[PDB]
Amino acid sequence: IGPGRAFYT
Amino acid sequence: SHSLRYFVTAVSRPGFGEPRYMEVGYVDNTEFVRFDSDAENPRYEPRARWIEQEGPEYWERETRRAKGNEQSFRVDLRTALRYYNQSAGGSHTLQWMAGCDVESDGRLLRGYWQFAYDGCDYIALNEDLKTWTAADMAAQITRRKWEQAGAAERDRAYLEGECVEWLRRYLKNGNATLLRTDPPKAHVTHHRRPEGDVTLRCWALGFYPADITLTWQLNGEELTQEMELVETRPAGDGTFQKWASVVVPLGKEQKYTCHVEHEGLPEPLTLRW
Amino acid sequence: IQKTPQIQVYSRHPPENGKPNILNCYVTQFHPPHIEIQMLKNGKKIPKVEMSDMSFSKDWSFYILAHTEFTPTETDTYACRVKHASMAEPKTVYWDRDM
Repeated sequence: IGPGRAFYT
Repeated sequence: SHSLRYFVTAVSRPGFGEPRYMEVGYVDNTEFVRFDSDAENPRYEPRARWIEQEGPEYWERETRRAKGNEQSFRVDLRTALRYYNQSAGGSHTLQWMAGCDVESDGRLLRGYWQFAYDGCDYIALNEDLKTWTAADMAAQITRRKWEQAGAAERDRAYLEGECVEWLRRYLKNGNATLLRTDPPKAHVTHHRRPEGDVTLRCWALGFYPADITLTWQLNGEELTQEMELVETRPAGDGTFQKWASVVVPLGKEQKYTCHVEHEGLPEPLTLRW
Repeated sequence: IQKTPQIQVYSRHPPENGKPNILNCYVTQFHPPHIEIQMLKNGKKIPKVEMSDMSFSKDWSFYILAHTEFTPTETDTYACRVKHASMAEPKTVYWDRDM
């Protein structure tokens, strides 16, 4: 399963 | 060892709407899933036959997570324009690679979680899975925000947890193709050149996985500076090709040996024309 | 940073004339991802060409594979032409059956 982004750059 | 990796790209196109967002997933050297925002009814999709066994929840859930990721990258692209004081008129590319390398006892060996902006390293999670390396000024802003937010701990949970468990499970369910080995079929071709000498080209064809070592020797000494090689290339049917060549004097071809090492060979091959 | 594509043009099986085969045009090492790839037979565009999904490498450069069915002959010439913002001209690479 793939990764999820939780924080913005 | 085996790996599960996701390759993510967002490219802005001012004047032609929202940026293009793409994800591609791989197990070792095999692509098995993809998402493309430009497609119609954009959906996480099978690109290997062993993955199409998963029920609609797998696809629903991965389409949700891709679409959420897409929104994050839209915001990240405009944040980059403020960090670097760039006009909103130009196109820019943000890339992300995350995944895990696992030994074959189910034990993690390295996690990856790294980004690049317009083709250069931006920030990467270090191999302790706890600290970041920031390429420049702007990335150091991101570093300090991610340090305060505890980002590494959450991203490390994915690499240590579901990336290892889902890899292990993809390997079982796609065993027939993923844990196959195809040895190279190798041979040497001989070509006369217009100024008197000879090209010998050592071919390795139809092999899997992609890693391979191809070298030429003259009387037992390796020709490390003289060899020409091509980048390993897909045949398009799941296997790969590579060749290595040397230029040798006419009448001395039988003094040269090509050596092939590959996971599919019990012993390296030595070939001679 | 911008990098110009590298191109390999090659058959999927050992070429023999009169026998059906697959011709590949493998384009690597380019950045940004915007690219146009055409495969040509005697200077004319081949209509059905299949494109893989594009991905990228360890160094972040992109790569993609285009391919089409073909039956090589003694007289037809094949090439792949690539247009990328890193070059002023499109780059054409002709198929050499020994490469």
